[PDB]
Amino acid sequence: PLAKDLLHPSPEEEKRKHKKKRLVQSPNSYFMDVKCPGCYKITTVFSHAQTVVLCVGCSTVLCQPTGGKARLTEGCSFRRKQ
Amino acid sequence: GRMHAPGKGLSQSALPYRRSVPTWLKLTSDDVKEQIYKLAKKGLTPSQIGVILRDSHGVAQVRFVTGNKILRILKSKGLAPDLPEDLYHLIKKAVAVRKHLERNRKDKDAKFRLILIESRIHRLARYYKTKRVLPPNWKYESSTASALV
Amino acid sequence: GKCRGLRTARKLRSHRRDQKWHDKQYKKAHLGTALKANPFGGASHAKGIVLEKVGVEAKQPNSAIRKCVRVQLIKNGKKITAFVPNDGCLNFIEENDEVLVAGFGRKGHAVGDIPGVRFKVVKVANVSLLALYKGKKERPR
Amino acid sequence: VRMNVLADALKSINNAEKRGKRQVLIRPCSKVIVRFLTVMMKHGYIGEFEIIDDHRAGKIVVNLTGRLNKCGVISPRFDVQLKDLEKWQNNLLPSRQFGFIVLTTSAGIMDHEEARRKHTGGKILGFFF
RNA sequence: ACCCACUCCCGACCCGGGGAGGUAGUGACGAAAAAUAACAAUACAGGACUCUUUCGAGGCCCUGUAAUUGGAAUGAGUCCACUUUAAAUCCUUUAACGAGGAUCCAUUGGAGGGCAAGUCUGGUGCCAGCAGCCGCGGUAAUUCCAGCUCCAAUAGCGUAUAUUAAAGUUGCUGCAGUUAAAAAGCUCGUAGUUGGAUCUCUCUCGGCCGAAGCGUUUACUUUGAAAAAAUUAGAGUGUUCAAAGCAGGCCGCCUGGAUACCGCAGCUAGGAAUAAUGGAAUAGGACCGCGGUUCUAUUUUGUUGGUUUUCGGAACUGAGGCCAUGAUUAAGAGGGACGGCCGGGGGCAUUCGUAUUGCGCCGCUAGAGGUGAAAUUCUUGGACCGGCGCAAGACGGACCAGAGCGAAAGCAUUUGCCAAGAAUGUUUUCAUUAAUCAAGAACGAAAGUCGGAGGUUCGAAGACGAUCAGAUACCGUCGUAGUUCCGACCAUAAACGAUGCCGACCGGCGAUGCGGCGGCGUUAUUCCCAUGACCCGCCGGGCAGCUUCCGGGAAACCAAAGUCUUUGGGUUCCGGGGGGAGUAUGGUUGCAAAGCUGAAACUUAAAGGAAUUGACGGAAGGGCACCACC
Ligand SMILES: [Mg+2]
Ligand SMILES: [Mg+2]
Ligand SMILES: [Mg+2]
Ligand SMILES: [Mg+2]
Ligand SMILES: [Mg+2]
Ligand SMILES: [Mg+2]
Ligand SMILES: [Mg+2]
Ligand SMILES: [Mg+2]
Ligand SMILES: [Mg+2]
Ligand SMILES: [Mg+2]
Ligand SMILES: [Mg+2]
Ligand SMILES: [Mg+2]
Ligand SMILES: [Mg+2]
Ligand SMILES: [Mg+2]
Ligand SMILES: [Mg+2]
Ligand SMILES: [Mg+2]
Ligand SMILES: [Mg+2]
Ligand SMILES: [Mg+2]
Ligand SMILES: [Mg+2]
Ligand SMILES: [Mg+2]
Ligand SMILES: [Mg+2]
Ligand SMILES: [Mg+2]
Ligand SMILES: [Mg+2]
Ligand SMILES: [Mg+2]
Ligand SMILES: [Mg+2]
Ligand SMILES: [Mg+2]
Ligand SMILES: [Mg+2]
Ligand SMILES: [Mg+2]
Ligand SMILES: [Mg+2]
Ligand SMILES: [Mg+2]
Ligand SMILES: [Mg+2]
Ligand SMILES: [Mg+2]
Ligand SMILES: [Mg+2]
Ligand SMILES: [Mg+2]
Ligand SMILES: [Mg+2]
Ligand SMILES: [Mg+2]
Ligand SMILES: [Mg+2]
Ligand SMILES: [Mg+2]
Ligand SMILES: [Mg+2]
Ligand SMILES: [Mg+2]
Ligand SMILES: [Mg+2]
Ligand SMILES: [Mg+2]
Ligand SMILES: [Mg+2]
Ligand SMILES: [Mg+2]
Ligand SMILES: [Mg+2]
Ligand SMILES: [Mg+2]
Ligand SMILES: [Mg+2]
Repeated sequence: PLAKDLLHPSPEEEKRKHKKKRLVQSPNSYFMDVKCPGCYKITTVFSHAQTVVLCVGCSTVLCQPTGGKARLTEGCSFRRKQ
Repeated sequence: GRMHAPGKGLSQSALPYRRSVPTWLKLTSDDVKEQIYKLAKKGLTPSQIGVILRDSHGVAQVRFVTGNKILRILKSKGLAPDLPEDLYHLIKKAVAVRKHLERNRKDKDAKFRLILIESRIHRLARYYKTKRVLPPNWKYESSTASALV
Repeated sequence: GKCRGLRTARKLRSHRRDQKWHDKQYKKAHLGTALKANPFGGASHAKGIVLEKVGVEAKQPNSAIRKCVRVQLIKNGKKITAFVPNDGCLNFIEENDEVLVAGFGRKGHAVGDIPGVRFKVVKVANVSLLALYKGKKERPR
Repeated sequence: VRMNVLADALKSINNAEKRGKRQVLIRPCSKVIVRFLTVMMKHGYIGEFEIIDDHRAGKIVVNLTGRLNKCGVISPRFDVQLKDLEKWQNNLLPSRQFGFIVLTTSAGIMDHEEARRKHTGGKILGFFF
């Protein structure tokens, strides 16, 4: 305590903190590139998706809504964007 | 804290610092606008439009891409709700609780919650009157509440 | 807490006067019942006619007989018990004689031993009790 | 709800100084807050501070030197004329040798001595010593 | 009472009149000045100062019994004369007289504390009395009645009453509400109060200025003007000083009769931080030019005359160009969406569980019940007990926790339906929509009141039996209203965290409930990802707990009851010594019971809160003794 630099927070404890309580608020979510097991072409998906994302180029269900992060279908791969 | 509940929760979205469109986003402002228009024709409120665009089409903030908010976009072209969506949802909730109450006369929690919902409706309606969104003679009536929704 | 805004003057003033009514002295002075009930009628002194000499028991911790007189005020006819201060001074007072009475010292409240007595005799037959007590003047005939 | 952000900032810095901490973070920030912190700067009571630009409202990280006894706000922001300034500083300041009353006049935000020099009254904001 | 002499007024008026006014009289309302002695010599209690060795000396300086001396100085009085004045009086000026107890004699209140000054003497003896308060007095009274002495103010000083300060005990500055008096039972809600970031003067007229607008309007701040005198502050000025007055000063002159202040509102001109308010989002936009539509004032023009245009002015306007054409941010503010959950939250229906009571049958039966002991009470017209069934109502044990839910009262068998809800998640949406709340509303334990239905258990009242000196009680038997459901009233609780709500900051630690985010490794499984059950952390909102020299507090204690004389984040209610009294009265609500609002007379020096020692206890633990026991 006492002499603790609030100007230069450490990255680990900055991620440790709540998203709204950081020096500058940074959301915890991200955008994923989801690849279906059979379809050759990728889809952009929100991590905390609240809707049943359907394959635009097929009938496969890509993710299911949950309390927090959306659950990807088994086999459907994903890569973090940016 | 909550307006009508004792709870004091801290749960909301945290928009990022960067207001620039991400490079991977290949959608143009016009494409986003047409997607918004057809989603509105499907019968969705601006909230649902934003959720669908964020979930499936990979746009973070429509205002961030098109330089303009969703409701303004809908009102600009013409197809916008007669009364604001939050007021509409409040009226719908009040109608539902009233319908439940008229048959369950013994329910006293429902009466209390209904009064809370009416207070919220009145506050919102008075605010919208002061901003000229609603006509000054617009008033909430239980008899015509179901008609409005 | 109290209101502190720039436009709260009326609230502060109204609250202050309403709460002022809860003060014992302020209510006594401004309600008007105390002045009506006061036998002197707000005067410092009064004049009365001696009705009878009476002896009042002192309060319990000390035993004594306080020599007082029943007087009838001229200005309103109210009857009062007044204390005759010094010793032998009761012998200076007769029946049906003019007496000038003052307060006892605490604003209509009983003083010391004597119970329910708030007046003391100052003059008897237009001559001061102190002058009679000290032999400076004698009782008129 | 939160009103008068200046009061919250001054309370935060006062509590941090009572606790002996070397830096304090204040949020939300404001131009009134920055001007008050700068008049506290020029008299050596606070030290260097830095503004963090969150796109909603900035934060201020304030370095603290142990020279600050009290800093507070006066609400409501009463209008002060030149005649009554003496009474105000007699009430608020601990001495005539040190301490400052801060006020907004049309000339800006400044301590009572500068307001006397410029012959301008205004509205009282707070005090520090 | 005297007078129009002064200040002024009236009249026809230089002339008359004026109880206006002036002058005296009374006058301790109150304010200013100011006597009641000073000195010298002695003699000393004497003292300091001084040398000496103690005396002494030290005769320098001071004080006092000085009923010791001594002359000096005076005005209080008496009183000529002036002076004063309209006439006088007073004061001032001056003759004469006028002081040793200088008797030419200071009083009013006190002497335990508060509060300055006698536990000296005599008298009284809880009497008389004193004493604002605490108290003093019952035979040695520091308190009464007196003598002596002493002290406070002093030509004044006591007393009663109003009022101010003391009173931060009305609190704007600046008080309090856990336990001392105090936060509404809970929530909603109009008015009120308060409210998050954000935005760095010119075109025309007249002689470069003077003019004109208008920059949205202000509030605020500074200036200027206008604002009776007296009073207040204050400059000058020796009234002999002073309170006063506005006078006065120099050898005819010289010089005053200032200045400040005067809320608020109303005028005035600068400043533009702060704080409100507006300016384009049906473009009911700005600027340039255009074009139109209409009406109209005058140019025409030595003149006349003639004359409709032109020009000028407007309103109504339609196409254009141009604006970088016009929307700040999305609050660790707030609504509203959306997702997976979660919970004794609520309503309707349904279902189950024993138990209790009663009934039918069967068995053996003489007791069974109750209590400290009994009795009242049911019993061979089978009581109690055991077994098999039936019914009626009530209630949901153990699981059940310093766990959960609800605004609070309150909420626990299964299942279904119905509408709700917090938290968490969120790069959704609106965009200030908010906080607290007179008026006005919803809910509100139990008891109680009107109707129905039902009435198992328990049970106010009541009838008995016990106990007791007595028992209208505590214990026991029976038992009405009630207890249960529905529909209307009632709106009160120690409705309690005896602690308003919203927001910020200020220490640690381990748990726990819900949601989300990670991570080895065990389990359902036997293999697949799962998803559940554990385990190790993180975040957020909760019920709490321990700890701490955060800091507070009278302390108990409180991480809020902290961030308070270093006193101001917003806002509601509400207290002001104890009783009378939540009483009387009026109003209002209610069928009623009662609820809400709510005094005064009068009485009283304490009542009260925390904490410390003892004493006590029919509270719990130990220990000891043949004046205990074994
Ligand atoms: Mg609210
Ligand atoms: Mg005359
Ligand atoms: Mg005359
Ligand atoms: Mg007269
Ligand atoms: Mg005379
Ligand atoms: Mg007098
Ligand atoms: Mg005097
Ligand atoms: Mg004389
Ligand atoms: Mg004396
Ligand atoms: Mg004496
Ligand atoms: Mg005394
Ligand atoms: Mg003394
Ligand atoms: Mg006295
Ligand atoms: Mg005494
Ligand atoms: Mg007073
Ligand atoms: Mg004071
Ligand atoms: Mg007090
Ligand atoms: Mg209390
Ligand atoms: Mg409460
Ligand atoms: Mg309101
Ligand atoms: Mg603001
Ligand atoms: Mg004046
Ligand atoms: Mg003067
Ligand atoms: Mg003015
Ligand atoms: Mg937001
Ligand atoms: Mg027998
Ligand atoms: Mg049986
Ligand atoms: Mg059970
Ligand atoms: Mg009310
Ligand atoms: Mg009700
Ligand atoms: Mg009830
Ligand atoms: Mg009942
Ligand atoms: Mg009934
Ligand atoms: Mg019974
Ligand atoms: Mg009896
Ligand atoms: Mg009984
Ligand atoms: Mg009550
Ligand atoms: Mg209470
Ligand atoms: Mg969990
Ligand atoms: Mg995990
Ligand atoms: Mg937790
Ligand atoms: Mg305070
Ligand atoms: Mg309240
Ligand atoms: Mg009282
Ligand atoms: Mg009545
Ligand atoms: Mg009331
Ligand atoms: Mg105690």
